[PDB]
Amino acid sequence: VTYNLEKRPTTIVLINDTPLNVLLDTGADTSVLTTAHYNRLKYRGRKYQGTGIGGVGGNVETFSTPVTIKKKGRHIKTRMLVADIPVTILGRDILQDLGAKLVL
Amino acid sequence: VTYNLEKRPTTIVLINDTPLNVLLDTGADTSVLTTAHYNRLKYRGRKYQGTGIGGVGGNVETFSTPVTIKKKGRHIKTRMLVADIPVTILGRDILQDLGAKLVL
Ligand SMILES: CC(C)[C@H](NC(=O)[C@H](Cc1cccc2ccccc12)CS(=O)(=O)C(C)(C)C)C(=O)N[C@H](CO)Cc1ccccc1
Ligand SMILES: CC(C)[C@H](NC(=O)[C@H](Cc1cccc2ccccc12)CS(=O)(=O)C(C)(C)C)C(=O)N[C@H](CO)Cc1ccccc1
Repeated sequence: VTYNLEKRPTTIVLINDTPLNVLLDTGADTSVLTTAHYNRLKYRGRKYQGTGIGGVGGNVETFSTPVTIKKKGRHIKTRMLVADIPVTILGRDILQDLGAKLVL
Repeated sequence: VTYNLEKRPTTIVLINDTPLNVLLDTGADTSVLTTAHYNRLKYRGRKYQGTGIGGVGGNVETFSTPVTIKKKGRHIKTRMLVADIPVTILGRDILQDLGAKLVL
Protein backbone atom coordinates (compact mmCIF):
# COMPACT_ATOMS: atom_id res chain seq x y z
CA VAL A 1 0.00 0.00 0.00
CA THR A 2 0.94 3.59 -0.60
CA TYR A 3 0.82 6.44 1.91
CA ASN A 4 0.53 9.84 0.20
CA LEU A 5 1.23 11.67 3.46
CA GLU A 6 -2.02 13.64 3.71
CA LYS A 7 -2.32 11.90 7.10
CA ARG A 8 0.35 10.46 9.41
CA PRO A 9 1.33 7.07 7.93
CA THR A 10 0.10 4.62 10.53
CA THR A 11 -0.54 0.90 10.38
CA ILE A 12 -1.48 -1.96 12.68
CA VAL A 13 1.32 -4.47 13.37
CA LEU A 14 1.40 -7.41 15.82
CA ILE A 15 4.25 -7.00 18.35
CA ASN A 16 4.59 -10.06 20.67
CA ASP A 17 1.06 -11.03 19.61
CA THR A 18 -0.58 -7.72 20.45
CA PRO A 19 -2.10 -5.52 17.74
CA LEU A 20 -0.64 -2.00 18.02
CA ASN A 21 -1.07 1.15 15.82
CA VAL A 22 2.42 2.37 14.90
CA LEU A 23 3.86 5.40 13.05
CA LEU A 24 6.03 4.53 9.95
CA ASP A 25 8.89 6.97 10.36
CA THR A 26 11.66 7.55 7.85
CA GLY A 27 13.25 10.16 10.18
CA ALA A 28 13.83 7.60 13.02
CA ASP A 29 17.06 5.61 12.84
CA THR A 30 15.66 3.01 15.10
CA SER A 31 12.28 1.78 16.34
CA VAL A 32 10.83 2.66 19.75
CA LEU A 33 7.92 1.24 21.71
CA THR A 34 6.22 3.58 24.15
CA THR A 35 6.36 2.31 27.76
CA ALA A 36 2.48 2.20 27.89
CA HIS A 37 2.59 -0.20 24.88
CA TYR A 38 5.39 -2.36 26.47
CA ASN A 39 3.18 -2.71 29.57
CA ARG A 40 0.25 -3.90 27.46
CA LEU A 41 2.14 -6.58 25.46
CA LYS A 42 0.72 -10.12 25.95
CA TYR A 43 4.29 -11.37 26.37
CA ARG A 44 7.48 -9.48 27.24
CA GLY A 45 11.15 -10.61 27.18
CA ARG A 46 13.90 -9.15 29.37
CA LYS A 47 14.78 -5.48 29.55
CA TYR A 48 18.43 -4.55 28.66
CA GLN A 49 19.64 -1.11 29.79
CA GLY A 50 20.23 1.24 26.83
CA THR A 51 21.93 4.63 26.23
CA GLY A 52 19.00 6.75 24.98
CA ILE A 53 17.63 8.43 21.95
CA GLY A 54 17.88 12.10 20.87
CA GLY A 55 15.13 14.10 19.24
CA VAL A 56 13.69 17.54 19.10
CA GLY A 57 13.81 18.57 22.79
CA GLY A 58 16.84 16.58 23.99
CA ASN A 59 17.79 13.05 25.01
CA VAL A 60 15.57 10.50 26.71
CA GLU A 61 16.61 7.29 28.49
CA THR A 62 15.77 3.96 26.95
CA PHE A 63 15.91 0.26 27.63
CA SER A 64 15.90 -2.40 24.85
CA THR A 65 13.69 -5.53 24.76
CA PRO A 66 13.35 -8.56 22.40
CA VAL A 67 10.26 -8.60 20.24
CA THR A 68 8.68 -10.61 17.42
CA ILE A 69 6.87 -8.44 14.85
CA LYS A 70 4.38 -9.88 12.38
CA LYS A 71 3.18 -7.88 9.33
CA LYS A 72 2.95 -8.37 5.57
CA GLY A 73 3.24 -12.11 6.29
CA ARG A 74 6.80 -11.52 7.65
CA HIS A 75 8.08 -12.66 11.02
CA ILE A 76 10.78 -10.32 12.35
CA LYS A 77 12.65 -11.14 15.53
CA THR A 78 14.61 -8.15 16.77
CA ARG A 79 15.15 -5.75 19.66
CA MET A 80 13.14 -2.52 20.05
CA LEU A 81 13.94 0.37 22.38
CA VAL A 82 11.31 1.34 25.05
CA ALA A 83 10.87 5.03 26.10
CA ASP A 84 8.29 7.43 27.51
CA ILE A 85 7.40 8.93 24.12
CA PRO A 86 3.89 9.70 22.79
CA VAL A 87 3.70 7.09 20.05
CA THR A 88 5.27 3.78 19.00
CA ILE A 89 7.56 4.19 16.03
CA LEU A 90 8.81 1.80 13.43
CA GLY A 91 12.02 3.47 12.17
CA ARG A 92 14.45 2.58 9.37
CA ASP A 93 15.81 -0.59 10.94
CA ILE A 94 12.38 -2.28 10.83
CA LEU A 95 11.13 -0.46 7.72
CA GLN A 96 14.14 -1.89 5.77
CA ASP A 97 13.24 -5.35 7.06
CA LEU A 98 9.64 -4.95 5.85
CA GLY A 99 10.69 -3.72 2.37
CA ALA A 100 9.27 -0.16 2.83
CA LYS A 101 10.59 2.48 0.45
CA LEU A 102 10.16 6.26 0.19
CA VAL A 103 9.68 7.55 -3.38
CA LEU A 104 10.40 11.10 -4.30
CA VAL B 1 14.23 8.25 -6.96
CA THR B 2 13.73 5.60 -4.34
CA TYR B 3 15.18 5.55 -0.82
CA ASN B 4 15.40 2.02 0.58
CA LEU B 5 16.17 3.33 4.07
CA GLU B 6 19.58 1.70 4.53
CA LYS B 7 20.76 5.28 5.12
CA ARG B 8 18.86 8.36 6.33
CA PRO B 9 16.89 9.66 3.31
CA THR B 10 18.54 12.99 2.59
CA THR B 11 18.47 15.22 -0.45
CA ILE B 12 19.67 18.64 -1.55
CA VAL B 13 16.92 21.25 -2.02
CA LEU B 14 17.22 24.99 -2.74
CA ILE B 15 15.53 27.04 0.02
CA ASN B 16 15.53 30.82 -0.76
CA ASP B 17 18.27 30.11 -3.32
CA THR B 18 20.61 28.29 -0.96
CA PRO B 19 21.43 24.60 -1.45
CA LEU B 20 20.75 22.73 1.82
CA ASN B 21 20.89 18.97 2.71
CA VAL B 22 17.54 18.05 4.28
CA LEU B 23 16.06 14.94 5.94
CA LEU B 24 12.84 13.58 4.25
CA ASP B 25 10.74 12.73 7.28
CA THR B 26 7.40 10.95 7.20
CA GLY B 27 7.15 11.20 11.03
CA ALA B 28 7.19 15.08 11.00
CA ASP B 29 3.82 16.76 10.55
CA THR B 30 5.48 19.92 9.46
CA SER B 31 8.83 21.09 8.11
CA VAL B 32 11.50 22.79 10.23
CA LEU B 33 14.64 24.70 9.31
CA THR B 34 17.43 24.68 11.87
CA THR B 35 18.36 28.19 13.08
CA ALA B 36 21.96 27.74 11.73
CA HIS B 37 20.43 27.12 8.25
CA TYR B 38 18.04 30.16 8.56
CA ASN B 39 21.11 32.31 9.34
CA ARG B 40 22.89 31.07 6.21
CA LEU B 41 20.02 31.66 3.74
CA LYS B 42 20.92 34.12 0.93
CA TYR B 43 17.57 35.83 1.48
CA ARG B 44 15.23 35.74 4.49
CA GLY B 45 11.64 37.04 4.89
CA ARG B 46 10.09 38.13 8.19
CA LYS B 47 9.93 35.99 11.31
CA TYR B 48 6.40 35.31 12.74
CA GLN B 49 6.23 34.08 16.35
CA GLY B 50 5.04 30.45 16.56
CA THR B 51 3.81 28.06 19.30
CA GLY B 52 6.42 25.27 19.11
CA ILE B 53 6.91 21.71 18.11
CA GLY B 54 6.90 18.55 20.28
CA GLY B 55 9.19 15.59 19.85
CA VAL B 56 11.03 12.99 21.80
CA GLY B 57 12.37 15.05 24.74
CA GLY B 58 9.66 17.73 25.03
CA ASN B 59 8.57 20.96 23.35
CA VAL B 60 10.80 23.52 21.69
CA GLU B 61 9.93 27.11 20.73
CA THR B 62 9.64 28.03 17.09
CA PHE B 63 9.15 30.99 14.81
CA SER B 64 7.76 30.69 11.23
CA THR B 65 9.27 32.32 8.11
CA PRO B 66 8.29 32.52 4.39
CA VAL B 67 10.38 30.46 2.03
CA THR B 68 10.54 29.45 -1.64
CA ILE B 69 11.67 25.84 -2.16
CA LYS B 70 12.88 24.57 -5.52
CA LYS B 71 13.25 20.82 -6.24
CA LYS B 72 12.09 18.33 -8.87
CA GLY B 73 11.46 21.37 -11.09
CA ARG B 74 8.74 22.55 -8.64
CA HIS B 75 8.54 25.99 -7.07
CA ILE B 76 6.89 25.87 -3.64
CA LYS B 77 6.13 29.04 -1.75
CA THR B 78 5.23 28.31 1.85
CA ARG B 79 6.13 28.95 5.49
CA MET B 80 8.63 26.79 7.40
CA LEU B 81 9.17 26.73 11.15
CA VAL B 82 12.68 27.63 12.51
CA ALA B 83 14.05 25.91 15.68
CA ASP B 84 17.30 24.96 17.37
CA ILE B 85 17.20 21.33 16.20
CA PRO B 86 20.10 19.28 14.78
CA VAL B 87 18.91 18.95 11.20
CA THR B 88 16.56 20.61 8.69
CA ILE B 89 13.48 18.51 8.06
CA LEU B 90 11.04 18.37 5.22
CA GLY B 91 7.90 16.87 6.84
CA ARG B 92 4.54 15.79 5.39
CA ASP B 93 3.32 19.24 4.45
CA ILE B 94 6.17 19.72 1.95
CA LEU B 95 6.55 16.04 1.05
CA GLN B 96 2.86 16.02 -0.10
CA ASP B 97 3.58 19.10 -2.21
CA LEU B 98 6.56 17.36 -3.86
CA GLY B 99 4.57 14.17 -4.61
CA ALA B 100 6.62 11.94 -2.22
CA LYS B 101 5.00 8.67 -1.20
CA LEU B 102 5.92 5.92 1.27
CA VAL B 103 5.33 2.36 -0.02
CA LEU B 104 4.92 -0.53 2.32
C1 LIG C 1 12.11 9.11 17.41
C2 LIG C 1 13.65 9.12 17.43
C3 LIG C 1 14.26 7.72 17.24
C4 LIG C 1 14.23 10.01 16.31
N1 LIG C 1 15.67 10.34 16.47
C5 LIG C 1 16.67 9.73 15.78
O1 LIG C 1 16.47 8.85 14.92
C6 LIG C 1 18.09 10.26 16.06
C7 LIG C 1 18.42 11.19 14.87
C8 LIG C 1 19.45 12.25 15.30
C9 LIG C 1 19.72 12.58 16.58
C10 LIG C 1 20.69 13.62 16.87
C11 LIG C 1 21.33 14.27 15.86
C12 LIG C 1 21.05 13.95 14.49
C13 LIG C 1 21.75 14.65 13.44
C14 LIG C 1 21.48 14.35 12.13
C15 LIG C 1 20.52 13.35 11.80
C16 LIG C 1 19.85 12.66 12.82
C17 LIG C 1 20.12 12.96 14.16
C18 LIG C 1 19.15 9.12 16.21
S1 LIG C 1 19.16 8.48 17.87
O2 LIG C 1 19.76 9.51 18.67
O3 LIG C 1 17.88 7.97 18.26
C19 LIG C 1 20.30 7.03 17.84
C20 LIG C 1 20.42 6.58 19.32
C21 LIG C 1 19.68 5.85 17.06
C22 LIG C 1 21.68 7.46 17.28
C23 LIG C 1 13.54 11.43 16.23
O4 LIG C 1 12.98 12.00 17.16
N2 LIG C 1 13.57 11.96 14.95
C24 LIG C 1 13.01 13.28 14.62
C25 LIG C 1 11.97 13.05 13.49
O5 LIG C 1 12.74 12.47 12.38
C26 LIG C 1 14.17 14.19 14.15
C27 LIG C 1 15.14 14.77 15.16
C28 LIG C 1 16.38 14.19 15.47
C29 LIG C 1 17.29 14.77 16.36
C30 LIG C 1 16.94 15.97 16.98
C31 LIG C 1 15.73 16.59 16.68
C32 LIG C 1 14.84 15.99 15.78
C1 LIG D 1 10.55 17.03 14.07
C2 LIG D 1 9.13 17.29 14.62
C3 LIG D 1 8.28 18.18 13.69
C4 LIG D 1 8.35 15.97 14.82
N1 LIG D 1 7.13 16.11 15.65
C5 LIG D 1 5.87 16.16 15.15
O1 LIG D 1 5.62 16.08 13.94
C6 LIG D 1 4.74 16.25 16.20
C7 LIG D 1 4.17 14.81 16.31
C8 LIG D 1 3.54 14.60 17.70
C9 LIG D 1 3.79 15.37 18.78
C10 LIG D 1 3.16 15.06 20.05
C11 LIG D 1 2.33 13.99 20.16
C12 LIG D 1 2.05 13.14 19.03
C13 LIG D 1 1.16 12.03 19.17
C14 LIG D 1 0.91 11.22 18.10
C15 LIG D 1 1.52 11.47 16.84
C16 LIG D 1 2.37 12.57 16.69
C17 LIG D 1 2.64 13.40 17.78
C18 LIG D 1 3.63 17.28 15.81
S1 LIG D 1 4.10 18.93 16.31
O2 LIG D 1 3.99 18.93 17.74
O3 LIG D 1 5.33 19.35 15.72
C19 LIG D 1 2.80 20.04 15.63
C20 LIG D 1 3.12 21.44 16.20
C21 LIG D 1 2.90 20.14 14.08
C22 LIG D 1 1.40 19.57 16.09
C23 LIG D 1 9.19 14.87 15.59
O4 LIG D 1 10.12 15.09 16.34
N2 LIG D 1 8.80 13.59 15.25
C24 LIG D 1 9.42 12.38 15.83
C25 LIG D 1 9.96 11.54 14.64
O5 LIG D 1 8.77 11.22 13.83
C26 LIG D 1 8.33 11.63 16.62
C27 LIG D 1 7.88 12.15 17.97
C28 LIG D 1 6.75 12.95 18.15
C29 LIG D 1 6.32 13.38 19.41
C30 LIG D 1 7.04 12.99 20.54
C31 LIG D 1 8.16 12.17 20.40
C32 LIG D 1 8.58 11.75 19.13
